[PDB]
Amino acid sequence: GSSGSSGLNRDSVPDNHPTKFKVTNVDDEGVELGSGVMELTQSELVLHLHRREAVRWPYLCLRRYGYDSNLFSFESGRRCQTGQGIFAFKCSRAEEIFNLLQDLMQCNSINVMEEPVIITSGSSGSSGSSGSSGLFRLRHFPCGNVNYGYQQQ
Repeated sequence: GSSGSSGLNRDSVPDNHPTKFKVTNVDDEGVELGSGVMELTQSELVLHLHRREAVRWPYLCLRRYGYDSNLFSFESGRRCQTGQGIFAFKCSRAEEIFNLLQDLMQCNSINVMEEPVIITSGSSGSSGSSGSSGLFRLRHFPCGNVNYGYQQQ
């Protein structure tokens, strides 16, 4: 357990920005694929990339989301531009993305209460190959913390 220090800075975007967050998308081995800037509005989750158009996920289509000490991950439903999948990104500020995410989705007028955690079952095994385009979809959830979004019968 030790404190770091910034060796240099030479860019207009700060290291402590409260709404933009520097992110790097990863595979199931944690290998860095491509860089981007994550954005979190009072309307939805947003992700700015290169000349390829920006990627967006409404908070009502986030069934579950989580984080680790250097990693941010979430599950997006079958109603968004990337299709259904688990999407994961490296970030040293991942805890602030997770806290900001749950804050902006609870700012909407929604009923919510306390309930016990129930054992989640797996699947009998499934596989395939590359279909539609987008960011890397994980087969499993990589973060040890999990928190749940919108809920209805």
